[PDB]
Amino acid sequence: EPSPYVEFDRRQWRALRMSTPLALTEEELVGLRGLGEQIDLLEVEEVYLPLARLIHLQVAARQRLFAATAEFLGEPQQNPDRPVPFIIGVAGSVAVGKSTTARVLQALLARWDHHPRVDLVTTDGFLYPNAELQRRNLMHRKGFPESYNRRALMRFVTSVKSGSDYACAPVYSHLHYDIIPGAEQVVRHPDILILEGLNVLQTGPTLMVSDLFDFSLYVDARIEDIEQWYVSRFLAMRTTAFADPESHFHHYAAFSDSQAVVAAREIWRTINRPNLVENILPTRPRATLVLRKDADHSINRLRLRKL
Amino acid sequence: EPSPYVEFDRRQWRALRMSTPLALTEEELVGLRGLGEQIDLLEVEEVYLPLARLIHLQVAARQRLFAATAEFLGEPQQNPDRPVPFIIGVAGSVAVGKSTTARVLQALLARWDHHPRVDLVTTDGFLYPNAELQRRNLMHRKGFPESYNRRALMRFVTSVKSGSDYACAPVYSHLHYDIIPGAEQVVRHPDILILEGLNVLQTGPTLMVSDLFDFSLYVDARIEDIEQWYVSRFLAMRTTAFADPESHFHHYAAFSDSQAVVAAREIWRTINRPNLVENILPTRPRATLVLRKDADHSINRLRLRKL
Ligand SMILES: CC(C)(COP(=O)(O)OP(=O)(O)OC[C@H]1O[C@@H](n2cnc3c(N)ncnc32)[C@H](O)[C@@H]1OP(=O)(O)O)[C@@H](O)C(=O)NCCC(=O)NCCS
Ligand SMILES: CC(C)(COP(=O)(O)OP(=O)(O)OC[C@H]1O[C@@H](n2cnc3c(N)ncnc32)[C@H](O)[C@@H]1OP(=O)(O)O)[C@@H](O)C(=O)NCCC(=O)NCCS
Ligand SMILES: CC(C)(COP(=O)(O)OP(=O)(O)OC[C@H]1O[C@@H](n2cnc3c(N)ncnc32)[C@H](O)[C@@H]1OP(=O)(O)O)[C@@H](O)C(=O)NCCC(=O)NCCS
Ligand SMILES: CC(C)(COP(=O)(O)OP(=O)(O)OC[C@H]1O[C@@H](n2cnc3c(N)ncnc32)[C@H](O)[C@@H]1OP(=O)(O)O)[C@@H](O)C(=O)NCCC(=O)NCCS
Ligand code: NA
Ligand code: NA
Repeated sequence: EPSPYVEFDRRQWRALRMSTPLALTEEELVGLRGLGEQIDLLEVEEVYLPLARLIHLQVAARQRLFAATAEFLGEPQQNPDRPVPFIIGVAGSVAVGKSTTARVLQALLARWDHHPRVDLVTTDGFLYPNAELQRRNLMHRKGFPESYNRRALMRFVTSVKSGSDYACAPVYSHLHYDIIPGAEQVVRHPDILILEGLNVLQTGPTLMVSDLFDFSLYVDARIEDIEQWYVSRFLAMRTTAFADPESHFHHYAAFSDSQAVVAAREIWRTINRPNLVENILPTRPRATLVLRKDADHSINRLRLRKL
Repeated sequence: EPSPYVEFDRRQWRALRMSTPLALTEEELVGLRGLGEQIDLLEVEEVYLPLARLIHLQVAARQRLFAATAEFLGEPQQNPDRPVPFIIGVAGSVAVGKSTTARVLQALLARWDHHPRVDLVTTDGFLYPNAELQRRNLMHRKGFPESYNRRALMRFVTSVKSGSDYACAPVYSHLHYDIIPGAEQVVRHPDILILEGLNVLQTGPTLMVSDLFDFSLYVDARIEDIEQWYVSRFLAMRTTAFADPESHFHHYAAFSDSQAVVAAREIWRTINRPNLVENILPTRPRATLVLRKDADHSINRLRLRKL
C-alpha cells in the first residue's frame, strides 16, 4: 500500500551522489567528528554527499514558493543578495551523533559553488539557566521540551527567516553545564541556518520552529545502542571533559569503570531515555530524512519523505 | 517584532484580485451556500478571488518541489497528464461555515483555464459508525479527534497524493446522523483535493493528513458568535432537516423556540465548544490562511502565513 516515505540502503543511496564533489580533507573531517563517532570520508561520500545534493536541488525549488507569494502580494521581487534563509533542522537523541551530523552538513554546504553563508545553531543556548531550572523544578528534566525557552527560540528562528539583518542567541557551556552569562551568538542573514537540537522537530498548540523548517534531519539508532554509546562516552569523558577541574562533573573523573557505568545508566534511565521515548521519537515521522545508524555508528539505512 | 504572518482587512485583500475573472452565477452561488451563510457574489469577488489566485500561483510553485525530488531520485519526470495532487485543508468549528467555504473554493478552482479535476471530501465520512462510537463510549464526543478513523483517513489522503488511480472514502449522512452502509465516494487522481473537516489541521505522534497539506484554510469567528449561529441554525432546522420524518432528530422539530434554544445550548456547551476550544482552535496557528468572520458572517479580516 501507498506510503509517504521511501527507504534506501547505503548502496541505493550513494548512487544518488552523481557528480557531487568531495570538498573535505581528512583532517577537516576530524575537527568535525565528535567523541565516539566513527564517520570517515567514505561515509561523507556515500551518505552526506547525496544529501547535500538533494538539498541544493530544493533550496532552488523552495525559493520559488516565496517568489509566488511575493508575486501574489504584489511585493517587489527581493534582493538576490539576500534571499529567504533556508532552515534545516537536525534532531535525535542525546549521544546519537546529531551534532557531528550537523557540523558535517554545514561544512559541505558552505563549500558549494558560491560559498553560501551557512550558520549552525544548537538549541542548547535556549535552555533555561540551571538556577531557573531548579526554580521550575526541572533539573532532572533538562533536555525535555519545557526545559527550553521555546518562546525565545521561536523568536530567534522567526527573526532570521523573516530576513532580519542579524539575530542573537544565548550560549550554552557543556563544561560548566549551564548557560554562559552575557555570551551571544550572532547570526547575520545567512543563506542557510541549521538548527540542531533534541526537541527541534516538535509540534504544538502554537506555531513552532519545526513549522519553519524547509528541510529536517533525524539521526536515528536502536535505543539500546544509543544507551551504549552514552555510557561509553561517559566513561571516556573521565579523561577528557570531566578531567578538567573546571568541569561541573569533575567528580565523575575519579569514578571506576564500574561506578561510572552505574551512574551513566541511572542518568540515562531516569532522564535521557524517557525524553527520547516520550518526546524525541514521536517527532521522527515528520523528518524529511531519517539517517539510521547501526550499532557501529555506521549509517546503512535511510528513510526519505517523498510526501 | 518579526512575524510568521501578515494580516489584511478586506480592502487590502481585494486589491490582490487583479485580473482574476468571476466565473460564478448568482444561482450557482446559492446552490453552494449553506443554511445561515450570508455570502454574496461581492464576497466571492473581494475575498475568494484573491484566494483562488494565490493558490494557482502556488500550485505551480509546489510542483517544482516534487520535481526537484524526482530529479534527485533520478526518477523520470512524470506525466503532465497526472501530476502530484494539490491537497487543500479547510478547518474550523461546527457551524462556522467551512463547508460553504470549501464548496465555493472547489467551484472557483474547477473553473480555471484548463478545468482541473477538483474533488471535495469531508472528514465526516471517516467518523466511526454510531454503534462503534457507543462501543468506544464516544457518542458525546462525536466530532472530537478520537471519534474518527484517523488511520483510514490518512490512508485515503496518502493514497490520493501518492498518485493512486482511485481512492475510496466512506460516506456520512447528516440526516440519519450516521455513516451510510455500503456507500462510497470515489476519488480518481484529481488535480486538487480539498479536505474539509473540524480536525483536519491537527498534528500528532504520527504523520498526519495535515502534514500532507499543500495549503490550508481555517474559517474563524468569535466563539460567542459561532454559538449564536449554531443555536440559530438549530431552531431553523426544525422546519428543514429535522422536519423530515426520516431525520434522526425529528423529535426536535416540535420544540418551541425556547425549548430548542435550551437544547442547542446544552449540546454546544457540552460537546462542540469543548472540542473547538480543546482541539480545533489549537490548530489555527498552522493554517496558511485564516478567514476571520464578523458577527454578520461577513469575512472582513484575513491572516496569511508568509512563513
Ligand atoms: C545538556 C543536554 C540537554 C545537551 O544535550 P545535547 O547537546 O543534545 O547532547 P549531545 O549528545 O548531542 O552532545 C552534544 C555535544 O556536547 C558534548 N557533551 C555532552 N555532555 C558534555 C559534558 N558534560 N561535558 C562536555 N561535553 C559534553 C557531547 O560530547 C557533544 O560533543 P560534540 O558536539 O563534539 O560531539 C544533555 O547533555 C543533558 O544534560 N541531558 C540530561 C542531563 C544529563 O545527561 N546529565 C549527565 C551529564 S554527564
Ligand atoms: C527483526 C526484524 C523484523 C527487524 O525489525 P522490524 O521490526 O522488521 O523493523 P525494521 O527491520 O524495518 O527496522 C527496525 C528499526 O530500524 C528502522 N529502520 C529500518 N529501515 C530503516 C531505514 N531505511 N531508515 C531508517 N530507519 C530504518 C525501523 O524503522 C525500526 O525503527 P525503531 O525500531 O527504532 O522504531 C527484521 O529481522 C525483519 O524481519 N525485517 C523484515 C524484512 C523481511 O525480509 N521481511 C520478510 C517477512 S516474510
Ligand atoms: C456530526 C458532526 C461532527 C458534523 O460536523 P460538521 O459537518 O463539521 O458540522 P458543520 O457545522 O460543518 O455542518 C456541515 C453541514 O451539515 C449540516 N448539518 C449539520 N447537522 C445536521 C443535521 N443534524 N441534519 C442535517 N444537516 C445537518 C450543516 O447545516 C452543514 O450543511 P451545509 O454543508 O449545506 O452548510 C457535528 O454536526 C456533530 O454532530 N457534532 C456533535 C454532535 C451534535 O452537534 N449533535 C447535535 C445534532 S442536532
Ligand atoms: C478589543 C480589542 C483589543 C480587540 O481584540 P484584541 O484582543 O485586540 O484582538 P484583535 O482585535 O486583534 O482580534 C480579536 C480576535 O479576532 C482575531 N483577528 C484579528 N484580526 C484578524 C485577522 N486579520 N485575521 C484573522 N483573525 C483576526 C484575533 O486573532 C482574535 O482571535 P480570537 O479572539 O478568536 O483568539 C480591540 O478593540 C483593540 O484594542 N485592538 C488593537 C488595535 C489598536 O488600535 N490598538 C492600539 C493600542 S494603543
Ligand atoms: Na552569521
Ligand atoms: Na474524482
